[PDB]
Amino acid sequence: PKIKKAREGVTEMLLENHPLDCPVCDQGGECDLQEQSLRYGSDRGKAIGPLIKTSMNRCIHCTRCVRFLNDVAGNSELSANVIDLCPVGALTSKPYAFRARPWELKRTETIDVHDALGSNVRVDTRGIEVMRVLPRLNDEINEEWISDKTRFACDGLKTQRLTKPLIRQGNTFVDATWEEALATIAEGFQKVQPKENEIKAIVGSLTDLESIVALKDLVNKLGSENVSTDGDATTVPPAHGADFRSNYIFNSTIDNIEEADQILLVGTNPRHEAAVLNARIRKVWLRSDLEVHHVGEEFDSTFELNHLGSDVNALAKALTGEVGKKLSEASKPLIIIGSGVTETQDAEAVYATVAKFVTSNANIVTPEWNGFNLLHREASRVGALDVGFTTQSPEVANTKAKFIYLLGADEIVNKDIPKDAFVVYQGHHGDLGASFADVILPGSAYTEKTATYVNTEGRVQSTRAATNPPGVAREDWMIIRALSEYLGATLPYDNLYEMRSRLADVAPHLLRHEVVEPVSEGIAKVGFQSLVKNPIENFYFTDVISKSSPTMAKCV
Amino acid sequence: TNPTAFAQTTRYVKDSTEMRTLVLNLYRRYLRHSRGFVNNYNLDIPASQVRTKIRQEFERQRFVKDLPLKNVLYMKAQMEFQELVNFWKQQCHVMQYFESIKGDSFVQKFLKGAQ
Amino acid sequence: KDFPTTGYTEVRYDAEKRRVVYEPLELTQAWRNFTVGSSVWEQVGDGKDFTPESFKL
Amino acid sequence: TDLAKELVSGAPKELITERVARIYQETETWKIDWDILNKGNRWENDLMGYQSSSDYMQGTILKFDTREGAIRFAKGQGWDYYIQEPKV
Amino acid sequence: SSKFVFPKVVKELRFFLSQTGEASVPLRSFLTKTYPAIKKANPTLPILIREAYGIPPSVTARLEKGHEVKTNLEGFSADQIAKTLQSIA
Amino acid sequence: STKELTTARIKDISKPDENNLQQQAPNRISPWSKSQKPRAEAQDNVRFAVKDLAKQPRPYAAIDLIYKQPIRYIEHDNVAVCDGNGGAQGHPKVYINLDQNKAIPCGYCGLRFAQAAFKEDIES
Ligand code: SF4
Ligand code: SF4
Ligand SMILES: [K+]
Ligand SMILES: [Zn+2]
Repeated sequence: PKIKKAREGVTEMLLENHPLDCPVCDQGGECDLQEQSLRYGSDRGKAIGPLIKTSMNRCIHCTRCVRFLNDVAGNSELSANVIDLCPVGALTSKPYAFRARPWELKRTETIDVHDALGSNVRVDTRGIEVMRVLPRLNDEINEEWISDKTRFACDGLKTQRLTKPLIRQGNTFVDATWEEALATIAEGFQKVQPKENEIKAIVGSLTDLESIVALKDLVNKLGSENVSTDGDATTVPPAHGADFRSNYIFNSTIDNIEEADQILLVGTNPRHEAAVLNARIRKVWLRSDLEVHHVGEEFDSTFELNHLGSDVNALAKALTGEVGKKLSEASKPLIIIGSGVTETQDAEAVYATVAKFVTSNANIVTPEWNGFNLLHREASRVGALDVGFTTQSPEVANTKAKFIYLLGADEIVNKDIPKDAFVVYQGHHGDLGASFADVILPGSAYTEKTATYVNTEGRVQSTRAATNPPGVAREDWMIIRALSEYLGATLPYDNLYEMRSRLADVAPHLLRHEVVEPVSEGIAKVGFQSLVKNPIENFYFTDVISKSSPTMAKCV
Repeated sequence: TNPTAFAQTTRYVKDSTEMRTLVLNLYRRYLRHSRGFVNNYNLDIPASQVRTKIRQEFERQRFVKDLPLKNVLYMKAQMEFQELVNFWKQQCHVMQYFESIKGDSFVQKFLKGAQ
Repeated sequence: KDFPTTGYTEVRYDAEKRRVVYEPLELTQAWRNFTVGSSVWEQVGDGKDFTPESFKL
Repeated sequence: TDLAKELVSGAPKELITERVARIYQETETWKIDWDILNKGNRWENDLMGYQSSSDYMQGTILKFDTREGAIRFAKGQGWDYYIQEPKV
Repeated sequence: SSKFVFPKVVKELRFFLSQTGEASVPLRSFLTKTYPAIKKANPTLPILIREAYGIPPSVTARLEKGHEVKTNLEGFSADQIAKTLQSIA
Repeated sequence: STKELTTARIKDISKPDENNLQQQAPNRISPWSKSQKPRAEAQDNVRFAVKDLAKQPRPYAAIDLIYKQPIRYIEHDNVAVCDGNGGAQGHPKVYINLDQNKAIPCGYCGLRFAQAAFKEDIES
């Protein structure tokens, strides 16, 4: 009819100066110019970064590369989202350029592990190699946005990988079988004969929860309790404590941020600590009457703050002055504590000061709202706390342990590892934590395993396997049970379901996939009764995969 | 058109008891041809061995319950009888039919690669 | 539809057995699946009716 | 649903037990595919770099129409499965 | 007090209950009020609370050498819960 | 010398030899792609034991036959048109904007272009 000419008009106009670059387009097989110049149209007729392969020759304009920048992201931690927004191949990804075609890539739906958000992503693989990671829509967490760290650390899994067991003979690791590796640990285990507190276990940021739970059973049957993550919590028991869920979870969850009034930043840099949520605050900060006050080390943000200072004593006058008066006035006030609090010297002062303001008012904690939340940055801390994988005595943390078994742990420079101790590292990369090792057991990349992860909001999100582990690597926990038989501490778990069967005894929420079990208003207030410098140096050197990623070498 | 040797019409039996008697005669038919299967296919196993394997075949799946799935199992077993008695399967397939076939601990499977 | 296009087993010759034997499937090159980049949009609509008017309400 | 149809489909014994089928939704219909093998799903051939495989269900996808229709099929064949609810 | 400070065998305490419903009414009450008594006196005994949607009340503690004995607390009163937890050791 | 043969480079420090059967190509030693397997490594296989290396296919490397070709120049215009330089049996026609001040290669042929003014500047 007459209407169809409109499609035949706009289609003709767009394909006027357009380059004939379809064979050489990076995303030539999925641009919404071809697929929309076929169904509706007729038939006849500078650079911005080491991340985005700009070619405005292929633009159709619409300034979506412009409208997004001044709205969501605003030297930008989120500028890579422009790649997924431009329909035509005007702005294509540089690292992925000229490597794959969409009709060949296999897609899997999984989650990020770089930060504690655990945003839903879609991974496009090719055989035994991951090509690109794209975000999959989820309004509850991310909603189409992932930081440049997540989507450009993919190639970090193609180098530095541990593919074989390694054994130290002198000062250089050698290629040794699994039979000897699982014995050299047990052989040297009884050479030094560690005592009850002479065995230590450190869990890394990327270590999954199945290994975290399954390691305790192996540790317990050998009688040890020097187990915790690779943080630097001055208080040996966690200041929030693993006792109650509400002590360390985003009781609001992500879907309860856009309806807030007052937000408190307890020593944090949300731009560098959670990019997805940082823009979420910026999106609200534009139209709403949002008020956010800065309490912590000074930094640079996409948005101004009601900045106060840099010291803890700045917060002393906050909850009692007009800074905290609006918190009382807020129908849905927000308190956020970053992962950089427990590391600080005054971590204990943080919880008592704030929870006194959460045990005072009643509008903060309603049957529909909880004003206190935590913002961790690792994907293994919350999993550790929901399973009680943390110590509860400074004396145990002071022991000069003779056998430290690392499980994904890297940030252990401030951890006093005795020189004479027996250090066994199990992981999937060669980095800081690997040098300290004596017998190395290769693990699995997060895309190569079915690992049940827990984000900073308490949501239990697992992964679906994408590729087989490289070389002769095995699953993370499967080594521990394999290691169990070599020490006389065999675990009764013989398949991945039984590992989830064990999780049933740990808690009921661990077996609810994509389902968040909250803390009830009648109990979370009891958990409140228990209580009564930016942690990150380099944005592009935070996790193991980023450090080994050739792409991030262009981000420095 | 003239149907071949050892043929039966494909009929949807609507009785529980009749199917019981049809099977029993069928099992005897296999045992009657025990000597032939050895001589026809030149099997290395003697006549008693074939009956032993046939019994292991018939004992294996005697506990089925669904009548609609009883006829299907009787129909296809008839084809197996008809194919074997008419000397249709090659020699190799019968030799490998009887030549098919305890697990291992988790450490054994972990080391080599499991599945 | 649930039967795989490559089948479950394939045969070869085993010299020790001196016969051609079935064996579980093994592919040196697996069947690449290119349906993933299929159409995400609509292709064809209702069309134009041609029903003779004698067969309508 | 109660029928042991696996004795008439002729499928190998491993499909009933050792394989897991995902019922997902890519935007109006549902699909079934089998999760990848632990090892031997894809190994690089040492001759020409071909993507070898021993999994015979890698290339199989069944296009369904309705969710309950897919679940009816999985129970009919005696298949272990799990269902992935799409995000709204 | 009395027997609140559990012996050295008790190394992990887990408290599981339903956020909603009526079945977990009593278990919430016992843990809500009596928590501070054991907590301060037993500094190194973890007090694990893991909530759920409608599951019956259930409390199981972990002994030495990685052993647990399953214990149920479905439908007890607000004071008989202490009695049931006394018998573990 | 066991160093450049297994590393990808823009050019070759040494002058290549046509008669060296360990090079990636007769006209280039180091491979021209990061993922490309060096020829010296590949020939160290079981199937090259008795097979003669002289007769194996060793086509000349592409990344050299282009850089020998002198850069084309455009006079008094800033749009370069290239369609294979062979008629209707070439690559699809592409227009090259000459605003940037260096040699911008063609999409398919790899031919490089310039302007009238920057002829002295680009050649530096
Ligand atoms: S954006 Fe689409 S239409 Fe334009 S050149 Fe690339 S593939 Fe062709
Ligand atoms: S987003 Fe793409 S199509 Fe829109 S103006 Fe930018 S380059 Fe052009
Ligand atoms: K694009
Ligand atoms: Zn050209």
